[PDB]
Amino acid sequence: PMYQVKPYHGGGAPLRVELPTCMYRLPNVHG
Amino acid sequence: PMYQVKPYHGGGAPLRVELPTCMYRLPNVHG
Amino acid sequence: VRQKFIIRSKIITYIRSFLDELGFLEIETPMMNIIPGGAVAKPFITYHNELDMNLYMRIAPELYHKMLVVGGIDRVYEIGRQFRNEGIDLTHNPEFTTCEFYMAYADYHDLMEITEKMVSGMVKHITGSYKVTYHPDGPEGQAYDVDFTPPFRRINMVEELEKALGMKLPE
Ligand SMILES: C[C@H]1CCC[C@H](C[C@H]2Cc3cc(O)cc(O)c3C(=O)O2)O1
Repeated sequence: PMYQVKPYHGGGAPLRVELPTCMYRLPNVHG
Repeated sequence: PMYQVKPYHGGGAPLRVELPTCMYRLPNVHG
Repeated sequence: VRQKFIIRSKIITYIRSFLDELGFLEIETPMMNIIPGGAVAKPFITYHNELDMNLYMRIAPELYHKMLVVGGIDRVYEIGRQFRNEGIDLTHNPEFTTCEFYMAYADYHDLMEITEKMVSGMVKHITGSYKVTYHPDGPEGQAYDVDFTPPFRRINMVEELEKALGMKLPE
């Protein structure tokens, strides 16, 4: 096996991108 | 029974307000 | 005149429908307080016989609403009368009606989106379009079409003021 080289992304943790988001909703109490 | 008077909202259909919305998402094909 | 008050009623009914559908709880909080809060205003003072103390008419329900959010009721609103003991003019009456709502886990960005949706939606529903004619100086003055088509313009207070003044403000 070839000698180890750490990934350029750092090696800490898998890339975790910030994604778009949507304010959650609660149901109509009267419905 | 008292004589009929149509509701001030018109009487056509129940008030249906435009509500906030959130773009739907598709799943990662690689996931 | 009748038509104006029909419109007024439609506005309130629209708002209740909008907030109800988003899961808000319509609540009633005290209109008489030991300490008025939630706004900047001169209060009305009155005497309460049973408790033998003066009380103030509310200027805003704000602090009660936030305590209920603390209580775990995540979404609340109230359409009701407030009292401010100040001047009377074309846009000011000592008792007037407001709607306040409070929404857990939301920030101001969320409320701008909700505000745009509610107001534009309201205007289109009630009038048939996003554009409303208004006479700011009455029928003897010029009229303008007011365009409620979203999204609404945004400006930052200090930034825009500095631009309008042609100078920088102190922090
Ligand atoms: C709760 C607030 C939020 C901002 C708009 C509006 C301001 C409010 C101020 C205000 C103060 C006052 O002494 C008498 C009045 O008739 C009003 C009013 O109608 O508008 O309602």
